[PDB]
Amino acid sequence: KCYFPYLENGYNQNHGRKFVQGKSIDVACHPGYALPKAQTTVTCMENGWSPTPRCIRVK
Amino acid sequence: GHMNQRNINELKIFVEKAKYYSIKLDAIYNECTGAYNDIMTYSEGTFSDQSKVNQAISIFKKDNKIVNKFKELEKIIEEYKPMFLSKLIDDFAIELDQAVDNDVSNARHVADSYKKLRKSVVLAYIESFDVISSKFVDSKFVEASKKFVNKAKEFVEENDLIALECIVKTIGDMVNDREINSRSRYNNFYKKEADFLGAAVELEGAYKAIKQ
Ligand SMILES: [Mg+2]
Repeated sequence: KCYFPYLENGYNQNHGRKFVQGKSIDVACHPGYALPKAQTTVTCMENGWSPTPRCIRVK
Repeated sequence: GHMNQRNINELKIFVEKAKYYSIKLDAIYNECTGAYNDIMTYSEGTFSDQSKVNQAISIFKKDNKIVNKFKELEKIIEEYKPMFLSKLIDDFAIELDQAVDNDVSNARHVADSYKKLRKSVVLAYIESFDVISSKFVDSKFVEASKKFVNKAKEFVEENDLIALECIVKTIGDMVNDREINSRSRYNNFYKKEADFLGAAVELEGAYKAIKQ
């Protein structure tokens, strides 16, 4: 199972939940932040979440 | 007269020297946010993969890279540096020293120390502007600067990096004779943005009355 991480500057409704392989999750960041490359969903895969959820500063 | 020009000169020099402050603090934030998240996940919940937490401490510690990025920001405001900034850099460094490889017992302390230091970087920019604007003779500008400082600090407590971006942009526009953008650029999601920008408009009016 993949543990959904705490998200600095994100919406944290899924923090600490764990999910089976293949599960998708919506990720939302606060204004001024975003997942890289505008992505909004992550999927639990063999090596963890793909892509990696994290709320980076965006211009 | 002569002193007002020298005050304006001192401000413009500070603003130019510190113009990368938001870009550089955002750069630290982006490199570290995944690591910060992994530590918080481990410390707040049942997630137990210590190898991830060790890799996260490594981001904050390795080659003193992140410490040196903070020291670089300290050097930019050297002439005005607050004692609380030097103290919080040292506390970060001490918590990093306590972390030995494969020991994650100090992980939350490292994350907490980093977060306090990151906010204090923004506060140190504000404090530097406070020091400079306090030396102005014009009472209207002095008063408007003090209100700008206090609204800025309340913004920082809500979100440090967004506040810094707004502060750096607003003061940069003002001293480069660009009209201040007085509308919320972050959806009014940050409740303190509106009162900051109102104080920025009043500071702009006071600055232009001097500049004339
Ligand atoms: Mg400790």
